[PDB]
Amino acid sequence: IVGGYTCGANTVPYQVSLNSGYHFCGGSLINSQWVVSAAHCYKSGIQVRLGEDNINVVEGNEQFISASKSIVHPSYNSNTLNNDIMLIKLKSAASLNSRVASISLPTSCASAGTQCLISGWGNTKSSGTSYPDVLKCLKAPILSDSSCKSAYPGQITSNMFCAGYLEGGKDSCQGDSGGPVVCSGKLQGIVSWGSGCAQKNKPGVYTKVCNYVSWIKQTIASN
Repeated sequence: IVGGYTCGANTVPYQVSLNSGYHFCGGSLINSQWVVSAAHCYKSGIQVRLGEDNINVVEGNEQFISASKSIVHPSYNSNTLNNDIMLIKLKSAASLNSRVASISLPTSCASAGTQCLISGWGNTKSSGTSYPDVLKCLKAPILSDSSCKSAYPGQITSNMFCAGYLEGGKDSCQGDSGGPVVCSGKLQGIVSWGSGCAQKNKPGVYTKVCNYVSWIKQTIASN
């Protein structure tokens, strides 16, 4: 997260870290057994880390649970990042508490201008590299689809939306991928892609979760 703020320990209790010997992506707990992330975060041997603040220090509220299965969206296209969504099942159910909590799925899209919370452990610099140990947060508004498509001509599908600031300086970044965009108490987005980070007229692009709720519910119920 570039241009954000320190969230505060466990203030985003649905935020998970995906770990394969190191943090590599975020995700969101949607029920005690299931995490949603980005398809481009797929790999084998994922351990889900819940209740994290400092990802480098055991602080006492963590749950580390291996994934039993990963399901990439059937239509995921790694060339265009269309349908950049995947589900991860926990080998054992997470223990829900004040610091480990699920985030509700949306019933409809969110309007342009709605304020959202984006979070993750990704790079905090727009030109250099500096990775934080504690969770970072950003309030960012949903941008109009027209401004999103104007910024990325030929590359935005109906399964993507933009959020952030056209003036630059505030954006998600590498290492935030797969993490949440939450608006009005619902998981509206997944950190997906963008042109650099926090650059002018190149806002963050996010998977449009509301388009996938039917697939999420059917897939979880069958797996």
